[PDB]
Amino acid sequence: QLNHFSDVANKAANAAGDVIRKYFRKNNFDLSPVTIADQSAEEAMVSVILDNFPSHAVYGEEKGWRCKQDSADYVWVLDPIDGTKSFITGKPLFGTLIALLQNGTPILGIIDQPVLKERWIGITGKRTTLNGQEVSTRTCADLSQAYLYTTSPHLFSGDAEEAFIRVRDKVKIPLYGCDCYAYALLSSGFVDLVVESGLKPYDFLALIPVIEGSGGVITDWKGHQLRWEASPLSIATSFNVVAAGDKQIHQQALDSLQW
Amino acid sequence: QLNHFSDVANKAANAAGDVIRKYFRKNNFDLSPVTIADQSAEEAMVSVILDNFPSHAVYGEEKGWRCKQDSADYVWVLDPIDGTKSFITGKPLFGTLIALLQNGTPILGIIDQPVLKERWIGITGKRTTLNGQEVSTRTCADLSQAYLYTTSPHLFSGDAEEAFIRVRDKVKIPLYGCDCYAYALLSSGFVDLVVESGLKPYDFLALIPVIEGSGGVITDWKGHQLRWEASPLSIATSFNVVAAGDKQIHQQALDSLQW
Ligand SMILES: N[C@H](CO)Cc1c[nH]c[nH+]1
Ligand SMILES: N[C@H](CO)Cc1c[nH]c[nH+]1
Ligand SMILES: [Cl-]
Ligand SMILES: [Cl-]
Repeated sequence: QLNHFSDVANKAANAAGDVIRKYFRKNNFDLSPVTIADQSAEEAMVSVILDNFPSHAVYGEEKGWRCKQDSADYVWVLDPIDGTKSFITGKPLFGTLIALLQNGTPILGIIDQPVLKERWIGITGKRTTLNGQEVSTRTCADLSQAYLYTTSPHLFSGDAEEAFIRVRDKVKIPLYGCDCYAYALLSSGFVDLVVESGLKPYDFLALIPVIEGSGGVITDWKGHQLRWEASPLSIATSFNVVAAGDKQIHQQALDSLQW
Repeated sequence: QLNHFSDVANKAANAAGDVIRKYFRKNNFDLSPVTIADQSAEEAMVSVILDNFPSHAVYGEEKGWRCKQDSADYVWVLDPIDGTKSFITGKPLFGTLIALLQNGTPILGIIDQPVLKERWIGITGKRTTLNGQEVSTRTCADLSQAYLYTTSPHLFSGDAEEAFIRVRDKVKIPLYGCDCYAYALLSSGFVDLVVESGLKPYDFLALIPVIEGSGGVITDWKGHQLRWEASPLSIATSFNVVAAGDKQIHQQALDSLQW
């Protein structure tokens, strides 16, 4: 069953990537391609998921929870295009995110960059892979040595901005720009810390098996389990995320955030 | 002669890309690959340039001006890896920059992304191309509608920070992260404005023919010609750059910068 879930997840990603490639870089003139692409890619992923698993649920931004039954043990939580600003501006560092949750816990995550043809797959029980090769996070001696990413300086509001700044000022260097891709880099051992505020569950659940299966750590800003039980009544509110390659760095970050 | 300059520039870029690909993503463990790569790639570019053009000069960050004669009409100004933070962190949006200057004016520029296999070529007299296909900037109705990039919020010091903020607050959205790649996106019509402070000449001269040959505008923050006459005594100081797809946007930006 678990290899069947992986095979179907890969089929979904293959379909989404062809759709997305059709619309990327079409907008260089003075519904938009990104909206069509998101919708069409989601439909292509859902269609193959539900053909293979009619008892499963799906969850996406626009349509919410959908299931032919009142309830489901298995829920696919999808974002065809995480990083729509990158997509719209022609930058190939957006990703397609696919998570499969069993009783609310992610058991499979994919980060797919269809232009670069890079696919990270996290599966509970397995080491994370990139294009079929195992990857690992790296150690990092101290927060002062850590390479930090976040999408944008402007995506922190209120007290979260002050907390971010506390961590930001302590790392080796803060870098910006690319949504889920930074977490993929962390999982491959090229980034030490990612700290973001205001992620919806379809933009973080796929990250969890990827990072954890690479040896990293990902929690909310209090260090609690990042969790969202997709259900008919779950609310897609936004969460604060901190991911690290090294658990000691993670703790240092938590101590600076003071959330 | 001009097609010979283009052929040799492409040979140089082909050599640099193979060198860089050898060292990219080797640093996922707990002289570095980026330093070796930069040095080796520069040497590979210089070696083919000077074999083809022994009367020419070359200019690079580490070695400065080099020429077998006291003077040269033609000077190649190179940066093997613009975006070393991206390179070090495994992000494939650094670029190799090659500029050829005749009497101090760029006549050829290349932006090469060797992982993505994307090459923008600007040649005076020709429309800019990406992988051999002509590209163009796009129009933009007003600064309020403009997509803006800059590498980092932290790369503005002093009065330049205040000037940046004046423009930043007026655009549709400010985005971050990727060095020369944003200028390539502008030249292809996917970005409207790029505003940066503190670029060395080896990181902007190649941009000029690329952007101008796409229909865009690139100047210093006073709207003056961005120029650096590479010579035995030229100082590689840093410059402020503003590039736009549309000349009306460019003017609006200048008016906000108030430099
Ligand atoms: N990838 C996320 C959704 O586009 C970016 C983000 C960061 N913080 C809040 N939102
Ligand atoms: N690509 C440039 C050199 O890495 C980035 C930069 C922006 N402003 C100052 N420096
Ligand atoms: Cl089923
Ligand atoms: Cl010669």
